[PDB]
Amino acid sequence: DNIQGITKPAIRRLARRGGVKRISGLIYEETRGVLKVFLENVIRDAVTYTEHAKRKTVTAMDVVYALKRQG
Amino acid sequence: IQGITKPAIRRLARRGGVKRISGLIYEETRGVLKVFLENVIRDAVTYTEHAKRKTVTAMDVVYALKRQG
Amino acid sequence: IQGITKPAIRRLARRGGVKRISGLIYEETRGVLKVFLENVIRDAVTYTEHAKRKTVTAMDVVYAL
Amino acid sequence: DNIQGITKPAIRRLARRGGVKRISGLIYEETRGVLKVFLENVIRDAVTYTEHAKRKTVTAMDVVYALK
Amino acid sequence: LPFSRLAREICVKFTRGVDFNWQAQALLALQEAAEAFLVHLFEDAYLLTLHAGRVTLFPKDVQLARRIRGL
Amino acid sequence: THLLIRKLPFSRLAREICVKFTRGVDFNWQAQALLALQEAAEAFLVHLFEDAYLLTLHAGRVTLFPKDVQLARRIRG
Amino acid sequence: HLLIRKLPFSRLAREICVKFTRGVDFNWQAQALLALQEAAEAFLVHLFEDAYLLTLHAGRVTLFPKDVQLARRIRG
Amino acid sequence: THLLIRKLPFSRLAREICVKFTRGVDFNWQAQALLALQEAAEAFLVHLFEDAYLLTLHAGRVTLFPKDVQLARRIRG
DNA sequence: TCATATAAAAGGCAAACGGAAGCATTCTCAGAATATTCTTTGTGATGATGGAGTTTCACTCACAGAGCTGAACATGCCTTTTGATGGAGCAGTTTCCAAATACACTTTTGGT
DNA sequence: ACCAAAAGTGTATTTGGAAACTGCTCCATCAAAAGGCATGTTCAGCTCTGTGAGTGAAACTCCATCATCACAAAGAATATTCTGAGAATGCTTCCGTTTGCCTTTTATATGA
Repeated sequence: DNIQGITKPAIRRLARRGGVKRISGLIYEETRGVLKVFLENVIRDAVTYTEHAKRKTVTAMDVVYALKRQG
Repeated sequence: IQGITKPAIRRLARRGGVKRISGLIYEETRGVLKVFLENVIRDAVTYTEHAKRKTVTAMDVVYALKRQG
Repeated sequence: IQGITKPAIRRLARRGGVKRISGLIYEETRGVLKVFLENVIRDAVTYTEHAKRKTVTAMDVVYAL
Repeated sequence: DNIQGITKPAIRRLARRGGVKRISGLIYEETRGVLKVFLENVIRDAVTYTEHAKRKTVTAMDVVYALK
Repeated sequence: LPFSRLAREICVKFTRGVDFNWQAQALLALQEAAEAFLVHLFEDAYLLTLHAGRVTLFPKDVQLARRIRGL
Repeated sequence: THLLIRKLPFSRLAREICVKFTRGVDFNWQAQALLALQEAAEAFLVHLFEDAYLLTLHAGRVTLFPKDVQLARRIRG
Repeated sequence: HLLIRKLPFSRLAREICVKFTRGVDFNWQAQALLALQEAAEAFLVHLFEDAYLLTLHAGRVTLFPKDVQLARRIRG
Repeated sequence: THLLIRKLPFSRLAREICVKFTRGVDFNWQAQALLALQEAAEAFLVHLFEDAYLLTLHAGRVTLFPKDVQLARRIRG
């Protein structure tokens, strides 16, 4: 599936950069869910800003403003 | 400013179905209106800033209202 | 016939922090549970017959609200 | 002597309002420390807001603005 | 209680087909959501009843607590 | 197409709020934006007052005490 | 209600204004003092409830300093 | 910094979520904006793990468990 | 910048009431040992998939000019504003009983 | 099969719904007055629309390298249980601080 694009070794590598040592097998699905929620929020706000600018394409300004709004 | 005076609020409630309005509600109405505007204006000005403009158009405020919920 | 029982209502209510419950509210609780279950099954059937799959339950039911 | 005003049973009752069941002895010092840091932050903001205006008399509006 | 079958007596009416097999986790999530809905509605209704001064609940009060919010 | 809160005080309140939050030059306000803002704010206040009135009707006493409006906001929120 | 005595809170506020070393700047109102009291108590109760939740997650029903320390650190 | 998750799968996920769960019609994405989004998501995840492992080590467990992540998310706003 | 008044703010006294000391109590948490589990580590395949070079065409974007429109100001007059007594409906307070809820024992029964 | 659990029937308790009273504060109206809003002018910069130049985003093919599954092992860490001991609590008694209630006191808004 598309959501499984974020592969398990990628999550493990990201966790290693985060400083954790041992990772439980249940955390993969939870991390995918958290990433899904965060992406949903950010994409929704960025798309709303892009519709405001009345463009079909999304630009780095839209995403950075969406990030600024998110909190 | 908070220039929204007593008869204005009383008439607003009167069209809102209220018959008798207490004297303690004017301050709370001013507060809730102030916070609601501080949210909507904030979002609308952020939107128009995103538009790389300086004036504000009804499209920006309607977008902000739609964003608020 | 009716799968909603008095202790079921009372345990959840006491979990909610209420103190006393009228006996006349059981019908209203049954009605609100009925409309809620109708809503969730309508969302579920919409999601199943709109998606290609039939046996599986769409977890997107959470995002309807 | 200044921080002695915050008395130990106040911490216990406040934790009880916070849903805490038991409270260890060492918590009192860090509770007073975090109270001090929160007080100094909020009162720094309040005093700079009161200095923004020319009078030195504070108001309830200044502190509630300082909260934000 | 196996109230699940009594719940499905109305969904099978709409589907006009064999009742689909629902996972145990699906029934658990449905029950948890129902409990959350009931507790939220009851707490909201009790808040306004105690505001009115009463101590017990009533059909009118829970009906109002439902109608005031979105339907 | 009707309003009942005066245009100038609302407009100056909106302008001062916009200047207050955004520490930039005065954002010019298009005269349609303020009118739509007044429409939305009036609708929101009317709905809040309507819900508060329902609380009083269920409690018997009609006078709109601030506990009523704050509780209506709490349920709405 | 308020869970601490008013006068010690007032005097600690006075001395924490004195540490600002801007001469005389103490001008306290009952409404301001009670509002700051409520705000401080609310912040403390939030911190305690979160720290107790975290230490219940830890595996102990009691509370320890390292609970509130890291709770404050995580909050900001 | 160098990105951790490969750019193509994140691109696929972002494009599909935008086109489906935002009712947008075949929106086009700018590679710079997409890279900014990938950076934001990576930073958010690494910061969340930095926070959660503090709880894990606090609970005396050298490993990591999902309950730690749920609790850290609950504490953080 | 001076009069000044005045209303907010600093200062003192008795009560009681919450805080402090100290001791008896317990019981939670830290420590140790262990069965168990489940995560890691390594590695072969491997093919599954992500990264790199090419295109085109739809689009964004920088600019330029025209219009208008929003900021600022002058004027009349009318919805606001105080105050004013009344007054008068209405919110808060107290009693009572009675239906309705909580509680206890038993028996069907149905959930596992 | 079988045992927990819900229903039925009383039974004692209780709180809420109505009645009566009281004070209290909010609607209404009048007067006025006066402060603020609606209307009308004038200017400028800002938005809008267009117009073309550049460019980069979806689509494509191909290769190489990272995921992945599968395996076994292994041992690190986790969940579990048992034990004690320091600390956290409870209770009591005394005492030191707080708080309402007056009693000065002076920093600031108002006028000039």
